[PDB]
Amino acid sequence: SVLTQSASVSGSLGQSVTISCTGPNSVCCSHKSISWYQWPPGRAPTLIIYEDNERAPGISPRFSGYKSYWSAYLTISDLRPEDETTYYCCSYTHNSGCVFGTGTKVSVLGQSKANPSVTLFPPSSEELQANKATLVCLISDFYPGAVTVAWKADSSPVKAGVETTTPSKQSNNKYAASSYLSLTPEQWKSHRSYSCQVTHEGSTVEKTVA
Amino acid sequence: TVQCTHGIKPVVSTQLLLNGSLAEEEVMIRSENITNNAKNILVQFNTPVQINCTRPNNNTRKSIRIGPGQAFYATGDIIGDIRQAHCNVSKATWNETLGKVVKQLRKHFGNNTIIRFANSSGGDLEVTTHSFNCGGEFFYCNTSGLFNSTWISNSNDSITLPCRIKQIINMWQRIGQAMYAPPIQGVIRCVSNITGLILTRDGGSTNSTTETFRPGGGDMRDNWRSELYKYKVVKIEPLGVAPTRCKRRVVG
Amino acid sequence: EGQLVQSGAELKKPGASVKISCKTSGYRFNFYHINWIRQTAGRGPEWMGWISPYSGDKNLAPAFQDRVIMTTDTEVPVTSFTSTGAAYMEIRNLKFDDTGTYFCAKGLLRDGSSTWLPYLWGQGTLLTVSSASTKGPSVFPLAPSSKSTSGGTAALGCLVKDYFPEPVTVSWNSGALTSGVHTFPAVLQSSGLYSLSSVVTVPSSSLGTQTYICNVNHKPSNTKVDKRVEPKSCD
Amino acid sequence: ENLWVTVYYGVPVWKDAETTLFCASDAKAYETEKHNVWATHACVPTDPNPQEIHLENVTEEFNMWKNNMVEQMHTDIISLWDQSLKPCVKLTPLCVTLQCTNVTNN
Amino acid sequence: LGFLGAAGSTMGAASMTLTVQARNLLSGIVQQQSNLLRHLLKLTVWGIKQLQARVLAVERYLRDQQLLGIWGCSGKLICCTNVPWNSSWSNRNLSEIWDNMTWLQWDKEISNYTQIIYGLLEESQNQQEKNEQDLLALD
Amino acid sequence: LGFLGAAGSTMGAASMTLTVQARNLLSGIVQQQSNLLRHLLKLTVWGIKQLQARVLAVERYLRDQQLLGIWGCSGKLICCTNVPWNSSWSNRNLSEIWDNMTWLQWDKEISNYTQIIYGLLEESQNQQEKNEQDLLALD
Ligand SMILES: *[C@@H]1O[C@H](CO)[C@@H](O[C@@H]2O[C@H](CO)[C@@H](O[C@@H]3O[C@H](CO[C@H]4O[C@H](CO)[C@@H](O)[C@H](O[C@H]5O[C@H](CO)[C@@H](O)[C@H](O)[C@@H]5O)[C@@H]4O)[C@@H](O)[C@H](O[C@H]4O[C@H](CO[C@H]5O[C@H](CO)[C@@H](O)[C@H](O)[C@@H]5O)[C@@H](O)[C@H](O)[C@@H]4O)[C@@H]3O)[C@H](O)[C@H]2NC(C)=O)[C@H](O)[C@H]1NC(C)=O
Ligand SMILES: *[C@@H]1O[C@H](CO)[C@@H](O[C@@H]2O[C@H](CO)[C@@H](O[C@@H]3O[C@H](CO[C@H]4O[C@H](CO[C@H]5O[C@H](CO)[C@@H](O)[C@H](O)[C@@H]5O)[C@@H](O)[C@H](O[C@H]5O[C@H](CO[C@H]6O[C@H](CO)[C@@H](O)[C@H](O)[C@@H]6O)[C@@H](O)[C@H](O)[C@@H]5O)[C@@H]4O)[C@@H](O)[C@H](O)[C@@H]3O)[C@H](O)[C@H]2NC(C)=O)[C@H](O)[C@H]1NC(C)=O
Ligand SMILES: *[C@@H]1O[C@H](CO)[C@@H](O[C@@H]2O[C@H](CO)[C@@H](O[C@@H]3O[C@H](CO[C@H]4O[C@H](CO[C@H]5O[C@H](CO)[C@@H](O)[C@H](O)[C@@H]5O)[C@@H](O)[C@H](O)[C@@H]4O)[C@@H](O)[C@H](O[C@H]4O[C@H](CO)[C@@H](O)[C@H](O)[C@@H]4O)[C@@H]3O)[C@H](O)[C@H]2NC(C)=O)[C@H](O)[C@H]1NC(C)=O
Ligand SMILES: *[C@@H]1O[C@H](CO)[C@@H](O[C@@H]2O[C@H](CO)[C@@H](O[C@@H]3O[C@H](CO[C@H]4O[C@H](CO)[C@@H](O)[C@H](O)[C@@H]4O)[C@@H](O)[C@H](O[C@H]4O[C@H](CO)[C@@H](O)[C@H](O)[C@@H]4O)[C@@H]3O)[C@H](O)[C@H]2NC(C)=O)[C@H](O)[C@H]1NC(C)=O
Ligand SMILES: *[C@@H]1O[C@H](CO)[C@@H](O[C@@H]2O[C@H](CO)[C@@H](O[C@@H]3O[C@H](CO[C@H]4O[C@H](CO)[C@@H](O)[C@H](O)[C@@H]4O)[C@@H](O)[C@H](O[C@H]4O[C@H](CO)[C@@H](O)[C@H](O)[C@@H]4O)[C@@H]3O)[C@H](O)[C@H]2NC(C)=O)[C@H](O)[C@H]1NC(C)=O
Ligand SMILES: *[C@@H]1O[C@H](CO)[C@@H](O[C@@H]2O[C@H](CO)[C@@H](O[C@@H]3O[C@H](CO[C@H]4O[C@H](CO[C@H]5O[C@H](CO)[C@@H](O)[C@H](O)[C@@H]5O)[C@@H](O)[C@H](O)[C@@H]4O)[C@@H](O)[C@H](O)[C@@H]3O)[C@H](O)[C@H]2NC(C)=O)[C@H](O)[C@H]1NC(C)=O
Ligand SMILES: *[C@@H]1O[C@H](CO)[C@@H](O[C@@H]2O[C@H](CO)[C@@H](O[C@@H]3O[C@H](CO[C@H]4O[C@H](CO[C@H]5O[C@H](CO)[C@@H](O)[C@H](O)[C@@H]5O)[C@@H](O)[C@H](O)[C@@H]4O)[C@@H](O)[C@H](O)[C@@H]3O)[C@H](O)[C@H]2NC(C)=O)[C@H](O)[C@H]1NC(C)=O
Ligand SMILES: *[C@@H]1O[C@H](CO)[C@@H](O[C@@H]2O[C@H](CO)[C@@H](O[C@@H]3O[C@H](CO)[C@@H](O)[C@H](O[C@H]4O[C@H](CO)[C@@H](O)[C@H](O)[C@@H]4O)[C@@H]3O)[C@H](O)[C@H]2NC(C)=O)[C@H](O)[C@H]1NC(C)=O
Ligand SMILES: *[C@@H]1O[C@H](CO)[C@@H](O[C@@H]2O[C@H](CO)[C@@H](O[C@@H]3O[C@H](CO)[C@@H](O)[C@H](O)[C@@H]3O)[C@H](O)[C@H]2NC(C)=O)[C@H](O)[C@H]1NC(C)=O
Ligand SMILES: *[C@@H]1O[C@H](CO)[C@@H](O[C@@H]2O[C@H](CO)[C@@H](O[C@@H]3O[C@H](CO)[C@@H](O)[C@H](O)[C@@H]3O)[C@H](O)[C@H]2NC(C)=O)[C@H](O)[C@H]1NC(C)=O
Ligand SMILES: *[C@@H]1O[C@H](CO)[C@@H](O)[C@H](O)[C@H]1NC(C)=O
Ligand SMILES: *[C@@H]1O[C@H](CO)[C@@H](O)[C@H](O)[C@H]1NC(C)=O
Repeated sequence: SVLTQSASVSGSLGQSVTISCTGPNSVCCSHKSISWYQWPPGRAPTLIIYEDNERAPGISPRFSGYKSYWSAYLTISDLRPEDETTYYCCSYTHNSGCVFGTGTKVSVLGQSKANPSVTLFPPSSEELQANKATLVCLISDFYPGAVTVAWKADSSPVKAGVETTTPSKQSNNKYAASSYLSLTPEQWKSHRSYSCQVTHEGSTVEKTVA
Repeated sequence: TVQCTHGIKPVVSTQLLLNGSLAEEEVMIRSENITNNAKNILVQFNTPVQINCTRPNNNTRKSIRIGPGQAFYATGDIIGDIRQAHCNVSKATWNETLGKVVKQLRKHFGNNTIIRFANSSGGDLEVTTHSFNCGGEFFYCNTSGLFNSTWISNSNDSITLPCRIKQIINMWQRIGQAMYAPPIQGVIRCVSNITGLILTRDGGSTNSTTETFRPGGGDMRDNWRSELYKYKVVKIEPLGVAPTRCKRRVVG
Repeated sequence: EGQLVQSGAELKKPGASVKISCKTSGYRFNFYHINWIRQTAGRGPEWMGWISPYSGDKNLAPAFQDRVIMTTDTEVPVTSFTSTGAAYMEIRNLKFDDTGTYFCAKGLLRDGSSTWLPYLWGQGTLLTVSSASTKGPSVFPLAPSSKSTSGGTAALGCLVKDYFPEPVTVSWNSGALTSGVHTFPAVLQSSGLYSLSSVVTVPSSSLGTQTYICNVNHKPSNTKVDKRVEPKSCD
Repeated sequence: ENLWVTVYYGVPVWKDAETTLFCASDAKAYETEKHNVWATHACVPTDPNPQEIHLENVTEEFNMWKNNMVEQMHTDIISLWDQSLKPCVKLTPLCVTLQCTNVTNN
Repeated sequence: LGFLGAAGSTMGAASMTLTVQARNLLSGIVQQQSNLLRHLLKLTVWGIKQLQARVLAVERYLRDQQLLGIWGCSGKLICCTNVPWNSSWSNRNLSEIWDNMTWLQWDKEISNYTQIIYGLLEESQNQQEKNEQDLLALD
Repeated sequence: LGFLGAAGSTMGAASMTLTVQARNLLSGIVQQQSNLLRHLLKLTVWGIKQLQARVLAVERYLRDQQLLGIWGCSGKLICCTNVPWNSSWSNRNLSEIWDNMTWLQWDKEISNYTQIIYGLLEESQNQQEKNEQDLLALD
């Protein structure tokens, strides 16, 4: 994409944040009108700004903007937690189509840190029939969205059963994630006890069951 | 939004319509409510059939005064052998028109099943026959000869219809005052397209095996509904108010 | 105002080609344009092309104007101001770079300053252009890992391991229970087999009289087996 | 934004209503044979040019059984028929005992 | 174009023409100056329907044209008013209505309080405005 | 307020409202769009009285509204004129009439030469004033 956005920007609650997008003369915004989009990854997107300053119907006046001789901008006022997602932009004329941007990672800081309700999950009686070892764990509402993967298999080091997978944004606008275990039933049954390691800066209250 | 409808002829007809309008697609079927066996059924063709009728009687005019200025016009003495009035229908042309309807009716009545046509069914002698006016004398033709065949599961001969004539009439079930149509002196011949139809019930067969539709032009207003299905009048309201960031001079 | 819903999950081999559909309702399908935009794994959503249901003039991007031809039929009116319609989009020759999520979205306005931009978006369709073959998933119960149930309410769920391709969701018997249940995102093993988990936030009380059957509906495999949780338990 | 109201005279909007219509037809019976029961001695002449506009984008709903143009049609013909019989010879004397016979059974 | 030619088009297009509707509103070729010209009783059913239709013709035209005169807009086809627009009527924005609703739809959106707008219309533009001469007519 | 609500109040009050009388002057709820809607001869005595009353309705409205058009006052409800007031009409003073006579009394005070005022009214405001463009319309 022959366009650049403001990449990663941060902001605090009850405050404002501004994101820039610009490009060269071919896709320039000197004359071409500009539109903006809200886009939760995977989820269905939402339009916010359609004709430069004018905001889409139903959209709160929380959003503003302006267009200059060389770039266009988006002003989000009174940051609430919902704003923490990805935003894009598209340039166009009346008869042409959209030319989308590259992406803008927005993080809303100043939030209260929530303690995740963590639970280990052991294998079932129907899982041993299949001879496939898998063990997971859950975390939710633990903002900021920072994670740490660690497992103990009978106090022995692990490098194959540890699967560091992608975190996801919860529907409650918080974060969530899960880790998985890929092993063979022989090395699996040779270790009967197991421990769960969740490095969450706070009090030493983590569930640990065999 | 035409200012004026098309050319509508007030064809006083019964059971079968004449000189009407037909859309281009295969025959149309209109019901206020299909499946309410009771409500009648209008039928628009795509191509009209030609039916010609003629009265062979040679009526002489006998004017006899009944008081001053007034003169009753009685049937005189007939000239020539007595011949019954008749209607010709191209049997070839009729068989296909009756077929296209059962094809359109297929998708509206129990899909593929048995569709029969019976003679009128009950009623009075003047409403169960194809009544109409022609040249001034009023014909009543036996329709039982047209609604007797039944097809289901996927120079030239010409049908003829017997017709009797009535001179005493009061139409639209109007019991107020009747009129005497004087006999038309000379020869009679009508040649009008037949474009529409009128059908009725199969009694009250609760679900079951098959469906039959017999003619019954019970009312006269449905005849014009065969000409007015596409029209509707509306009231223009030229006054509209809308907002815009525009105001006239400040003081005045 | 009317949910334009996209029918999808259709995915085939690279180069096979496929047609996607989007069912509309709740608006005059006649004169709003309908757009096609996708986001691939390498980010950067790319607009495909716009098309007008009236007249039929379309302008597709030059990067796809040689291999993508989209067409659309007419609509059946419901009222004077609403109608139901549908749009199609045909593509030819594809590779892994063409994998991603695809959206169809209604054109914003009925005017001349700006219409080509979308407004109301479809539910989206996940396309997989992977050379790997179709595999039915494997259902496994979720063990009763002890959790606080003060008030007589506790969470549970059912686990899914090793499936492919495309993700799917978890439902319940006869619906009813949709609020306050949380199934977790899919996972990609280093082996290439996907997996996922579900965790329900409803009163569990004591296991037995309540319903604990989790319902799963799926892909090429479809569904027939919906397993419950095994009874032996702690506390 | 200080949005002000503005008036527009001639707005294309309509609401379903049924008013009284009237007759139209050009040169028909005229001199050779007139006195038609329907067209009377004079109907307002139809314009030789018919005006039809293909209203675009519009999807108005029709109803042919609840339409009142057919009922206006019905009561017009009845009142039109009775007006064409009212001034003529009444045959009240025709009610006497009639002695009748067949004809040429032979 | 044509009579109601833009009835289905956007409100911006009906704003652009508009006269074609206003012109063909009072007189018609259909009326065609009555009389047969070219039995001697014109009491026929046709004459009754025609005359009662010619009356409601000007009765409906003058009922609406009387409204334009009490708003100071008699001489013109589109006049601006000094009545501010009240947000409770519609929440939509300037370019959101003129390019997305069409008039046919719009008349149904205001028909609830349309009479209330008419009441406020006589006041601000002609009850006060025509009165404001008192100070400015002569000092 | 109300129709003729200020008929008995001073002329200054009728000057203040005035529309309520002008509004309910052409159309009425009483007319109520005729027809029974919801025997087939509408030649009844009632239909004759109604239609002849609907005619004189607009016949009297247009006879007075034609007078407003030939005075340059068609678009507005109260317009000023360029005819000087002649003292032979009334000897009373500015605040003496508007606060002490009421309109009902006033119409009887001018009814003698009221037609003469109307004659001079067409002249100064529209016979000369509309003509004065000759020099000013273009030089
Ligand atoms: C009811 O039915 C009607 C049809 O009767 C439907 O009407 C359609 O509505 C759609 C809605 O989008 C229109 O779609 C586009 O309209 C664009 C209009 O742009 C004009 O206005 C903008 C500002 O509003 C201006 O900026 C444009 O350009 C101006 O400024 C330029 C400089 O930047 C100048 O150079 C220029 O001279 C001008 O001053 C412009 O004035 C239009 O651009 C777009 O065009 C696309 O389709 C075209 C189809 O044919 C159009 O163009 C050709 C010439 O190419 C003309 O001859 C035609 O008359 C027609 O205008 C195509 O040619 C172009 O290449 C583009 O692909 C779209 O047209 C439709 O125009 C409009 N219908 C018709 C008949 O075109 C209506 O939608 C429906 N119902 C409802 C309620 O929606
Ligand atoms: C609907 O109903 C109406 C009812 O009115 C029908 O209209 C009627 O039609 C019939 C048809 O038969 C007409 O009858 C005709 O009468 C005229 C006039 O009468 C003169 O001739 C009579 C002759 O006798 C008749 O009957 C004998 C019986 O054998 C026959 O042989 C004979 O041919 C006749 O048909 C005379 O009796 C009558 O008397 C006076 O003149 C006589 C003249 O000489 C006649 O009789 C002698 C014998 O005496 C014969 O030799 C000689 O040849 C001749 O016949 C005279 O002798 C006698 O003394 C008297 O002076 C009249 O002269 C006949 O000319 C016709 O032949 C026929 O009979 C009705 O008149 C007619 N109705 C009216 C209005 O009068 C109508 O037709 C029907 N609908 C249809 C289908 O149209
Ligand atoms: C239904 O019944 C009616 C009533 O009969 C039929 O009407 C008549 O039918 C006949 C036969 O079809 C027609 O043909 C012939 O018309 C000839 C002309 O007569 C008319 O013009 C005459 C002028 O002069 C002509 O006749 C004189 C002799 O008087 C000649 O010298 C001269 O050269 C002309 O030929 C008028 O004088 C006359 O009044 C007529 O206006 C008739 O001459 C001819 O008569 C023969 O047939 C008669 C029986 O019809 C018979 O009585 C005579 O003796 C003679 O043999 C014949 O009438 C008529 O034109 C026709 N009209 C009228 C008013 O009579 C009608 O045809 C029938 N429908 C059917 C199925 O045919
Ligand atoms: C039973 O049905 C058959 C078949 O339709 C009829 O035979 C047709 O009879 C019709 C009318 O009786 C004839 O129809 C028309 O004739 C027109 C005459 O030409 C011009 O001038 C007249 C008089 O001014 C105008 O009224 C007319 O509009 C024309 O300007 C043709 O020109 C017509 O053809 C085409 O144009 C018209 C214009 O709108 C269209 O409406 C037509 O659909 C068409 O496109 C038309 O042909 C016709 O000629 C006869 N033959 C055929 C095969 O149709 C029987 O008369 C009919 N019987 C009855 C009483 O119903
Ligand atoms: C004008 O034309 C009509 C129609 O032709 C005639 O009406 C017919 O008149 C004849 C004679 O009057 C009727 O025939 C009679 O039938 C009698 C028995 O009828 C019964 O059974 C028959 C069937 O077998 C049924 O149709 C009928 O309804 C009855 O149930 C016979 O008995 C008659 O013959 C002789 O004896 C009787 C009784 O004593 C006498 O009255 C007779 O005069 C005769 O001596 C006779 O055959 C016939 O039914 C009537 N209609 C029909 C169906 O044709 C008019 O009579 C005729 N008028 C003139 C003046 O010609
Ligand atoms: C202009 O403003 C007027 C109000 O002044 C609007 O009038 C409304 O018109 C609508 C439609 O004609 C009315 O809807 C009603 O529909 C009834 C059938 O279903 C209704 O009830 C169902 C269940 O009822 C319960 O809940 C409702 C909630 O209000 C209660 O009122 C009941 O008592 C029950 O507790 C609802 O699920 C359903 O949505 C319907 O409300 C029918 O029987 C009624 O005759 C009526 O048609 C509505 O009632 C009217 N207004 C009010 C507030 O009562 C008008 O639409 C406005 N027009 C525009 C276009 O602006
Ligand atoms: C508008 O202007 C017109 C004039 O153009 C005014 O018309 C006057 O109207 C009044 C009332 O209708 C007329 O009054 C008359 O009354 C008669 C009865 O008594 C009259 O006479 C009595 C004695 O008469 C003698 O003196 C008078 C004085 O003028 C002489 O005319 C007689 O010839 C006698 O010599 C008087 O005491 C008494 O006051 C009356 O005058 C009656 O019989 C008449 O038919 C008439 O109604 C008056 O005559 C009219 N004008 C003139 C000058 O004659 C009209 O009122 C003005 N309207 C307004 C409101 O401005
Ligand atoms: C519905 O239509 C069917 C035919 O599709 C019809 O059945 C046919 O009816 C006719 C007339 O009744 C029958 O024809 C008769 O056949 C008998 C022998 O079976 C002959 O004796 C008859 O001849 C006499 O009558 C003829 C006139 O009808 C005279 O022309 C002749 O000289 C004789 O006097 C006559 O030919 C025919 O057999 C049946 N069957 C078939 C298959 O044709 C049925 O009646 C119709 N129903 C109704 C109520 O319309
Ligand atoms: C059309 O766009 C205009 C703005 O150009 C919208 O008008 C403005 O709408 C916002 C909507 O939030 C109003 O904000 C207010 O926020 C407070 C927060 O407490 C809330 O209580 C109010 O109900 C309202 O939401 C803003 O005041 C308003 N401005 C004015 C005076 O018009 C308009 O709403 C948009 N139309 C729609 C709904 O699409
Ligand atoms: C109605 O009565 C009329 C006669 O008054 C019958 O009309 C005639 O029908 C025959 C059918 O073969 C026609 O024959 C052929 O017509 C074609 C043209 O269509 C012609 O090219 C052939 O040379 C041959 O004449 C005949 O023309 C036709 N006459 C006219 C002028 O219409 C008619 O058939 C009767 N209706 C029924 C039920 O058949
Ligand atoms: C609009 O007018 C209504 C009725 O007086 C009132 O309730 C509403 O608050 C007004 N809105 C504004 C602020 O224009
Ligand atoms: C008023 O006009 C009348 C009639 O022309 C005249 O007699 C009278 O003197 C005038 N008064 C003045 C000076 O305005």
